[PDB]
Amino acid sequence: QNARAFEYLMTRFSTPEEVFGPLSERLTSGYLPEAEIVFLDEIWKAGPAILNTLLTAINERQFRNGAHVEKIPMRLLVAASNELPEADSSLEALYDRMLIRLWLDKVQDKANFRSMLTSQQDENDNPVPDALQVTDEEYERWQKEIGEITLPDHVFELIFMLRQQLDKLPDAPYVSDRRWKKAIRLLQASAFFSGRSAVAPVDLILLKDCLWYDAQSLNLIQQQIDVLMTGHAWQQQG
Amino acid sequence: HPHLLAERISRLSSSLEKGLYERSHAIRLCLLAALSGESVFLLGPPGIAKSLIARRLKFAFQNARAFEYLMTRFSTPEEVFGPLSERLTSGYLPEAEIVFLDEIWKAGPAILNTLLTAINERQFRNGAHVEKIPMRLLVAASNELPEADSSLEALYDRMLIRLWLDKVQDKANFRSMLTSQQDENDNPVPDALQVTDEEYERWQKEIGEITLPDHVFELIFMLRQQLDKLPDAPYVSDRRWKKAIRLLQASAFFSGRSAVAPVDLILLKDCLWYDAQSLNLIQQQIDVLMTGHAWQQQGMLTRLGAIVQRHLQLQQQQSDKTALTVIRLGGIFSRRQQYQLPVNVTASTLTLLLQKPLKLHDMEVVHISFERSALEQWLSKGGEIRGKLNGIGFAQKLNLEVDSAQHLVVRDVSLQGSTLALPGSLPGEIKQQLEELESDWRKQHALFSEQQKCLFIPGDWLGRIEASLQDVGAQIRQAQQ
Ligand SMILES: Nc1ncnc2c1ncn2[C@@H]1O[C@H](COP(=O)(O)OP(=O)(O)O)[C@@H](O)[C@H]1O
Repeated sequence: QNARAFEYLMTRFSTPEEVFGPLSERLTSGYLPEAEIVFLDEIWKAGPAILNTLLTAINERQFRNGAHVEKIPMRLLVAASNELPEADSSLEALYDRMLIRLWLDKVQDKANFRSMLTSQQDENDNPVPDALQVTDEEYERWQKEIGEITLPDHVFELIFMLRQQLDKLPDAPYVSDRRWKKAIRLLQASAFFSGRSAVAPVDLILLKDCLWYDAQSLNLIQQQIDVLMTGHAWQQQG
Repeated sequence: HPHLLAERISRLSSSLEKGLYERSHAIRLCLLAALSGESVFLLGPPGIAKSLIARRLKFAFQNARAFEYLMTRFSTPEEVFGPLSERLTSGYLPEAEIVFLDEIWKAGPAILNTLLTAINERQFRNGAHVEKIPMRLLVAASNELPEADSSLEALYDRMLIRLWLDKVQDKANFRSMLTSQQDENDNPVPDALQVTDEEYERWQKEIGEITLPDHVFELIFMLRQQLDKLPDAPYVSDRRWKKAIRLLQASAFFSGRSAVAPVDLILLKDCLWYDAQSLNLIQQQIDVLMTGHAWQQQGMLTRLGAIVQRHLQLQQQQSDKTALTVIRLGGIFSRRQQYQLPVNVTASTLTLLLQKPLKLHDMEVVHISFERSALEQWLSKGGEIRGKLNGIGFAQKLNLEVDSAQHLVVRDVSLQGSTLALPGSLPGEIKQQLEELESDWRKQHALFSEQQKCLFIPGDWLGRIEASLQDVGAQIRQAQQ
């Protein structure tokens, strides 16, 4: 009911004044410090000062607005690109902090391409009804009830086992401790909006887009989880 | 008054630990360096809680500011110390207290040049006049190591504490860590445990007033000469030895002490090494020093040997009263058997006395000491005996055989006879000198049983110190039996 958009393209010669609003103390009228859902395309080529300001707006939800600081009501942070960053660069600090790594691709099915090729639905209207939109009061209350989800003993036996399996495989990517803590908030939120009070074992499917980092480790993460979900989840291989 | 200071620090570090498991060695080391004006370095993979410790120690004070910046390959000094108009340093580093600099091994050339003047002088140039920086804690984290021939080594050699963090390994400490409800942006430190600005300026002057005992200097100078003789040991500059004293004097200040304690030398395990190769060498030399010359472990070993030498000297003169005799079992059996003293020696290493001394291994000997759990091997399997001499050295090969009268005749290079015997089952001269050395062990043990409550000491080091003190005490109680 109170969301704003911000579609910006990061270039090799971009300046922080053209992103967070130019100063006069900074004219942040509809940009990022007061926005909710911002879009950043081609993030792997911005300036050095642009990436440094984005790290403080994630762990603290604040911004250095000259003298006094202020909070940022950022609810969703999305970023898209095409290529991959270097192996020894400063751009890996933001990639290791992002949770979900969606892997989109072009369409392949023929039945779903007929209506998609000739679609009359507008992409700038409001297809969401006014009765299905949440208010600002319900958002602040839901941020606290997610952490109250209990962790069953059977769920912990699969998280610790998957961590030890990737450590023994040399070709498996390294997963930091921050990724394991942030992934629980995603699984607990999935069972919260599904009519459950505890962490469901089926929620481990979403971990296929939170462990890999390149195209080489994409076929390894989706393979170990497929065996885990069809082996030790509901005691398949057991 | 000094005794109540150690209790206030123990309650301050307890609230800082809430939220970060298996990180007690990293928070306690940053708290002591912040109250003494020292730096700290962290190394490890990105994602092992390296930036939160810089934002957590600021809540333990009353006027602290945070500064989390990431140094890049194209970073400029104007974006770190504030742009100029004379420089707008509103909330950056010249007026901050605890700053955080991640990936410091890739900044610009002018960035590192300004960080060197803000450490030795605590100042920063600003066009014309200069000003002081109220910096209290300097932390820097990264991932890899710099080059061997580069300009980045000027800052690494100046940092004192080199923390070695790593990912979690324990399973019990990972359950509550995986699902933690503690916020990382609140104020878990109470208002009563936060020091003021007046108490900080007063503590910085009382650290230098800590006296240096004469026994403590014997351990620092010995460690410096030991690392110089080892080619694989890392080089330690003279600046590191001077800056390490401020860390040890600050540990005893917040622990209820007025002098430098020998137990404070444990913190030197993270202030000498520089890479992963020298990490296992520094922790090995200190472990031997703390269990050898700290509380006079080996110092009493060279003194107890002189008492045993004087005691065995008066016992070998009257060894003609009772000698050694091995049985000659036969009846219905082949070769006879050979053994040693029974319950008369209740130890794994028994001693033997000889009458006529000989020259074995181009040296004189007054008593032959064998192993109780190893002498039966040669006496049953046969071959060549392996025993030490004078209670020292390795198991040398001697020329021992069986005599017609069952006597351990130790032969040499001249085919000379030497019948071994046993000491008698305590003179007044030996007992008087033994009580003087035994009383010294109780004085050294009483010091460890009073200062072990230091919060800035890891728990795994107390197991090796207690095992080293009981080993010396178990040997001094053998001669008095
Ligand atoms: N070993 C750990 N134990 C507990 N919490 C951790 C650990 N590692 C990371 N975290 C949590 O992850 C969050 C972000 O950590 P971060 O600053 O990214 O670490 P780093 O600076 O090492 O990358 C912190 O709030 C911290 O609570």
